[PDB]
Amino acid sequence: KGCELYVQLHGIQQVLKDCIVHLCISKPERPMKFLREHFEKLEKEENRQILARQKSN
Amino acid sequence: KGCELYVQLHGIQQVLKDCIVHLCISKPERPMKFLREHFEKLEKEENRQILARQKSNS
Repeated sequence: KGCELYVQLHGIQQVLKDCIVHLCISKPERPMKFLREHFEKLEKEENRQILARQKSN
Repeated sequence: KGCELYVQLHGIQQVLKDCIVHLCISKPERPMKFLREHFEKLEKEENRQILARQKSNS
């Protein structure tokens, strides 16, 4: 785990706990499509914070 | 607390464990885009295995 640092830098630790919880609620018939859509929302957020930092100078 | 079973039944632990490995190897700058793309490939498999069953179910 020379990747130890990347993981805390990106939250990651936390990100994957909230999937298990998201899945435990909905318990979908199709966890793989579910997680694609879940992470398609979190990719939308990821980008907002990106375009946002492309305004600070 | 019966997501213990849900997780068991869908082998969710093994799946999550592989995500964190794929990130730790590739260490992307954008890990959400990465993971959406990741589960996009895993979904396709899942839909290949679903439509395999509707064929042979009858």
